[PDB]
Amino acid sequence: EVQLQQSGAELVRPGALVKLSCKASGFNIKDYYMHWVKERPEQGLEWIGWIDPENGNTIYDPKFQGKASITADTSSNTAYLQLSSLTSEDTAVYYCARKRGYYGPYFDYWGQGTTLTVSSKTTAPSVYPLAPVCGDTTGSSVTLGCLVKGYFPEPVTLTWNSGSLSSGVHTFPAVLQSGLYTLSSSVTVTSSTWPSQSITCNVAHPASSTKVDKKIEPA
Amino acid sequence: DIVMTQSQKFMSTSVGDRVSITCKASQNVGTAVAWYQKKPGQSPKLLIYSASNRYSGVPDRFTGSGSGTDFTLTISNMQSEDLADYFCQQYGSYPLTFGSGTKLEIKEAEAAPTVSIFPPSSEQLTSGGASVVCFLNNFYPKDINVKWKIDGSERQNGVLNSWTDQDSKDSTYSMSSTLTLTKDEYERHNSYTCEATHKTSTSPIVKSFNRNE
Amino acid sequence: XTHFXRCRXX
Amino acid sequence: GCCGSLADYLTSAKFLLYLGHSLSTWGDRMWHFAVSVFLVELYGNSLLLTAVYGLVVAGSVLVLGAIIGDWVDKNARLKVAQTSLVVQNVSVILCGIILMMVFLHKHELLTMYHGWVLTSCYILIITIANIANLASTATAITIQRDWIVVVAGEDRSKLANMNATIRRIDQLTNILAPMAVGQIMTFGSPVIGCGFISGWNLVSMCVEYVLLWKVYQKTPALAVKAGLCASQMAEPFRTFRDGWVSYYNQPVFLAGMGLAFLYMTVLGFDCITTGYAYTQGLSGSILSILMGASAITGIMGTVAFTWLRRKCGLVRTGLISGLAQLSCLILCVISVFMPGSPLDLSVSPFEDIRSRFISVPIISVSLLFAGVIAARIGLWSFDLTVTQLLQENVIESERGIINGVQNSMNYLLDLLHFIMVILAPNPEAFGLLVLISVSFVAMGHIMYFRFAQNTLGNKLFACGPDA
Ligand SMILES: CCCCCCCC/C=C\CCCCCCCC(=O)O[C@@H](COC(=O)CCCCCCCCCCCCCCC)COP(=O)([O-])OCC[N+](C)(C)C
Ligand SMILES: CCCCCCCC/C=C\CCCCCCCC(=O)O[C@@H](COC(=O)CCCCCCCCCCCCCCC)COP(=O)([O-])OCC[N+](C)(C)C
Repeated sequence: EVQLQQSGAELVRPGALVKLSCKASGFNIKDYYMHWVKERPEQGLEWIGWIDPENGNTIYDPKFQGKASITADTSSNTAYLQLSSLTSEDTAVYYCARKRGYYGPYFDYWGQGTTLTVSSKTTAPSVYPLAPVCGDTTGSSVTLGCLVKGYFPEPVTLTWNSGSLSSGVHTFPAVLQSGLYTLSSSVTVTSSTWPSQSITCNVAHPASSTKVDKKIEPA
Repeated sequence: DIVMTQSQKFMSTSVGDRVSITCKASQNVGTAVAWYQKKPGQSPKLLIYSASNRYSGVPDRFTGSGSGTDFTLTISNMQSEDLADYFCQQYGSYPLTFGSGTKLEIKEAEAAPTVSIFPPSSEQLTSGGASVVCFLNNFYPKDINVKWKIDGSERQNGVLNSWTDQDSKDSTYSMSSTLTLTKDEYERHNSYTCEATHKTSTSPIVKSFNRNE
Repeated sequence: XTHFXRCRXX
Repeated sequence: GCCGSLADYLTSAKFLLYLGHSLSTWGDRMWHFAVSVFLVELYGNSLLLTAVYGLVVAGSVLVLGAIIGDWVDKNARLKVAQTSLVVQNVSVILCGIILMMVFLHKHELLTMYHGWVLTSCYILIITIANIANLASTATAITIQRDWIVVVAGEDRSKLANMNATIRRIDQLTNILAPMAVGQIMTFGSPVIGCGFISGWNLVSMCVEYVLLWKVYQKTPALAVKAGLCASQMAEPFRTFRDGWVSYYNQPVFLAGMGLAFLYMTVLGFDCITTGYAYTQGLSGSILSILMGASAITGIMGTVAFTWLRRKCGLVRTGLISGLAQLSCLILCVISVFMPGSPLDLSVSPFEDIRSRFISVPIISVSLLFAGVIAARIGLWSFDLTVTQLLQENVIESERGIINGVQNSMNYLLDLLHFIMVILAPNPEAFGLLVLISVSFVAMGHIMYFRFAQNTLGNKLFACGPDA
């Protein structure tokens, strides 16, 4: 059973040093070449370089020639990738892969991947729910939305009307603005009971460990 | 170095038929092309190597073909377990390069958006912040045009649009557009409308909310 | 290298 | 420490593979020398039979080598190996029997009819020898490449040690076997020589069969194998074309290209070089000493390759070997424009348009021989590294076809060499030939250089790790 393990969930300030590890189980890295690959959000795969643990020779990509280093440890059967002078444009997912020869046909086994993010500050989420009911026309379709803005370097979890879960709730992907994160979730499965039955949305930020519940009211 | 490009980015298919993905190289690589498959939130896995051979435990519905500069991966009888990304990678010479990738999406009947406009919240206004949110709930085609007209003027500043992914149950798309402005800017206006245009109908759907109301 | 010949023969 | 460890070592796949290879090489070399001597003897000394033999061997090797590489790539392993062994051995036995029988009824058979059966007998001898050579080529490529790669497993040091040991065994057998067979020939009668060859080949057949079966039984990973009139003449053509175009498209094409280019030379211990030395009058004992020095330097080259591959890498080892061989060839080239060298452009190199065959300073020869010996050490290192590269960087489903096209290319470059020897046989015009050979060597290494630049970039000079 061949397995590769990587430490993950790394958050760093710009201009620092980061070290990532890839540990192999079920084989000896001395008999293979170890490659590192980067994947940026909504972008293609990029090759960084490879190392031969037997003697320590390393080949890099000219795009990463002066900012990435690769080392290996045979006794502990581990490979290390070191990055320096990080900038906000370096946030990505990094993969460790195994190759047979100089021109091996394929990467048979990969790693789970490690998420690296470069940020500047931390804060707590702010919720400003708003359900417009001014100038309503039809009460058979009620859509209520809650917007959370100013998240502080973390993913939030939003549950609209946790008492009565519905399949009509859709949460848009979060976006980055002014160094903070924003998101919005709208539920339109209220049908006609929304003007009478009370529905409350609860937003929880685990990094800030803050839970806020707001009940939508008519305008 | 060799630049490896795939023309199609989104490929809308239907269950049970056969699809073909094309990959073209800028040099005569020969036969050193491998095809990988990646699912969202996961790691890529080997599918085809040397453009012809399969890799052990792989279903026989995948076939590789081509040579020279053009290669093709063919899937016969697509199954719901095959909606993912596919990459072509060359190993003819260093440095190694990858393709852009290709999406797969199922077929559904065309639909039209259900627009909705929400006025700025009182709590947000009390904090000196104005936000206008417009939500399009369900619509099949991915492409849609959203225009925000403030005081009879299609402003093109301070607008952020986010589109969700394909729904599993309904196979429909949703979008959310937010316009951010200062409290003074929101106060000094009386007209605000959002217009949505899609292939479903020629006439765009416009929803407005007057400041006085 | 030469797979195929010697000739003119302690 | 001695009772158990030795017994365990002598019952391993590696040792049995070594023993089988040694027996096969011994038999092959003894047969080759016997055939050369006998064909030189029973027929009047002339270049016609030698030229026909060489041409037939070369052309058959090219075409049928591509074909048999394809055939090996599509069957089981034990079946192919056993088949090759039986074919080669039976060919050798029958050929030797016919040879001795003609050696017997020579004059009576010559007087019979109009002498039209001597040509038929020569045709039979040539054909059977060619068949045996083809079978030997097939078994060599399949055993070495496939079985060595599989047995070595995943370790890379073991593969290097196995290749080095195979090369050392080949060198020692090449030096030793002709001397012993010539001694047994001259101490007896041709009946002794032919009977000895036939009996030895038969016993070797039996023992090698048993050894191959034992090795196959010991290693369980050999059983598995991934990937598993008009038309009768069209199919071989399709296989030939597909194999050649597949070889051309491989990413290690240039390395095999350079290795093949390294094969056409006159700067090697061979009949031509020995003839030139005899023309210069260098006796026989000195020739034997020179052969011993050549063997020593070949062994030294294998050791150097192992050490360098352990230390620096694979590509850089090839670069170092090429540089060494080039420097030694430059030393050899210096010898031509020296006093005591019989070279002049006035005499036309071509003298036998349609006829053919159908004191002095001693510094020049000494410089030439020093050059060729050091060239030998460098060449052996380069051959070993290219062989390992080819073994390591080829898909299993095509290890046979690629290696067979490689053998075909190697023999081609050999054939051209033979041609020029026919064109300019004058002892005077030898020096010019030397230049040409050196030139070709240079080209090969230059071509290999390009391969390195395609896999190492600008970091072409760093043996150790970065600091
Ligand atoms: C008149 C003329 C008479 C001639 C007679 C004599 C004929 C002479 C002809 C041929 C013999 C050639 C000998 C080559 C020696 C190579 C040594 C070598 O590589 O070392 C190896 C050891 O290897 C061994 O221990 C031996 C392996 C080969 C055994 C061959 C026996 C042939 C016997 C039958 C002969 C048939 C012919 C019989 C004819 C009567 C080292 O390799 P390793 O151990 O894997 O390396 C790892 C260990 N390490 C890391 C510590 C290094
Ligand atoms: C006495 C000495 C004699 C020597 C003879 C010469 C050597 C002989 C050895 C070998 C030569 C023959 C090789 C096989 C055939 C090649 C052509 C081929 O397949 O073409 C195909 C396309 O081809 C392509 O699209 C690829 C481009 C050609 C690659 C060739 C690589 C050769 C490498 C080797 C480098 C060697 C370097 C050597 C340096 C010294 C199709 O061609 P076609 O036209 O459809 O074919 C049928 C013809 N017909 C249509 C008329 C029926």
